[PDB]
Amino acid sequence: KYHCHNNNKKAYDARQREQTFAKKKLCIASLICFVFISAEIVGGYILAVVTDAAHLLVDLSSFFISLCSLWLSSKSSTTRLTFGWHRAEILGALMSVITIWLVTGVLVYLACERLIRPDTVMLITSACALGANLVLALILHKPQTNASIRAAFIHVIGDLFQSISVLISALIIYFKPEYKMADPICTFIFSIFVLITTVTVLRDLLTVLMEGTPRGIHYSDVKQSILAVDGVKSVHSLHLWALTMNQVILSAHIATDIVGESKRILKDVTQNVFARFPFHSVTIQVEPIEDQSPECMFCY
Amino acid sequence: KYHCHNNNKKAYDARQREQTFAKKKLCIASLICFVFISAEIVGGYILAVVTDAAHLLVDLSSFFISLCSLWLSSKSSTTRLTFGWHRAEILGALMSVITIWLVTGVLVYLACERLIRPDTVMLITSACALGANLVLALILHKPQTNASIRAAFIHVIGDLFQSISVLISALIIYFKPEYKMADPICTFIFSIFVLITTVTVLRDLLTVLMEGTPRGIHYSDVKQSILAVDGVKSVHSLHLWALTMNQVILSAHIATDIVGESKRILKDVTQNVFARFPFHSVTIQVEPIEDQSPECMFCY
Ligand SMILES: [Zn+2]
Ligand SMILES: [Zn+2]
Ligand SMILES: [Zn+2]
Ligand SMILES: [Zn+2]
Repeated sequence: KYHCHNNNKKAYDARQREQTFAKKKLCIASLICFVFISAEIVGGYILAVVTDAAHLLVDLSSFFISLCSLWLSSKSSTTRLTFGWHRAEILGALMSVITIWLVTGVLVYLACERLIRPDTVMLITSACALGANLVLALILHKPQTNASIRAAFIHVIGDLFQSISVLISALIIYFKPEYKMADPICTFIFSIFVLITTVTVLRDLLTVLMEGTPRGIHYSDVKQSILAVDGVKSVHSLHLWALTMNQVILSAHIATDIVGESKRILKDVTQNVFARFPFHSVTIQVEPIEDQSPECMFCY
Repeated sequence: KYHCHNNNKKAYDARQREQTFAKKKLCIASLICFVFISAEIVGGYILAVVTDAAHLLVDLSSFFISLCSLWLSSKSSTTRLTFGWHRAEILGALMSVITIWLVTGVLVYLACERLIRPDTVMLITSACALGANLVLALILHKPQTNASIRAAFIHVIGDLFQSISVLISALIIYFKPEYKMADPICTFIFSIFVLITTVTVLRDLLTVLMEGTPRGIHYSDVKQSILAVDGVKSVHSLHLWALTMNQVILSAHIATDIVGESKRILKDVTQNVFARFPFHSVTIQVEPIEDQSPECMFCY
């Protein structure tokens, strides 16, 4: 009694732990961020206007989309969306990365306008921003890393460079009142670095959305595993795609010389395929060797 | 010699015509839009009209992403991205819809600021904007509509309402100099309508990106078609998802009572499945009746 669902539990329990573990850190980070929100209010009474609220507001806002997607991803499979809502944490994480591009562009425009209209508080604001951001970096931070932690961490550590830039600009100005042109150019030399560290995340997250082969698995390795069976002769129209970052699905065709005894081949191939990676699901068809064609364009 | 690729040509030639036909209209629209761009330059020599023509700038830009995606979608399938770049026109169209939300939000901010700082050229600018936009509506505008024409059309016809709002505001002010508060509120009553007509596009385009069942096909109808075969007994873990708007893929399990004679079942089921809809591809496994289990967390 070899049911085809026997090996699917390996990728079921591993996923369950990841979403519970991920929900633990964001809730801790959200509360820690909320504590530092009240610090600005306390300082407002005792100067009063500080721009740290804008940076901290989007950070807390970016920590509610990910919790919402993780809360939403637990829904049951339906007639529509047959695979389930398990891809909702890719779209949820993509919106977080988009915020970094939009936020940076706004600050570039404000820094650019300093040229046409040139003009202790700077030091204290930079210290608070560089303190809160650095703390959350450590709090946030074999199977590949979660698609949501890999986005929230980039958001927190991406904006740490902006706090570095203002500290350098304020320190130079406070010691040298002249050469005020360094402040507008200080942001430009550091605004690019935020746009560079978010490139390896966009590429690793965009190929999933167009059902490309995910990192950690190889097309050539999987093809060799199937061919180890004696019965199989050739594989065509192989298909690998990742439903999420650490869940993969397989689909293929298999050609065998013997028209009969096809029941035995399915048990051996499915067992051999699962002995290399925990697959979310696998669907393997069997075609007799007579039905193969030499020069089909779809076959290649 | 019933090759499994025989019926895949039905959904191959139909797709080929759609991308060639779609590339014909955008090129015509881009040139027509370019002609009206030169009208702004001609009027510049002979008055606060560049701002009116700023709307036409993003429209031409929005018509280059779609042509780029259609140019890019023709690339060959590779080891990575096994299915191909055929989903690049969903991501390309999604970015066009996002532009509508960002552009509208900017115009709301400028219209909102009129309250704090109240303050023939309006008529001529509105006439030109309402003329060019209306012409492109007709130029742009059974298988479902293309995912790129359904986005470019919404962009052109979405911003026609903004040109309507300025015409109403200018006409009322020109006749009644007083009651200047109608101009700031004129945009608000018409900025919402742009955000409403773009909702049925976002939903119909987002469920494709999370591999949901596309419009035009039904889960219950497909399940009944398979069961018409005498051999098949039960189907579990059915899976439908749309690679693009008018291309669908099928994957299922089939349980049969007779352990032998499985070669005949595959030919009948595949022929019967293709006689309801032109599928991009189909992969059907066969499982013996013994391997079925009374209950599972995956079968249901
Ligand atoms: Zn099964
Ligand atoms: Zn073929
Ligand atoms: Zn085949
Ligand atoms: Zn089962």
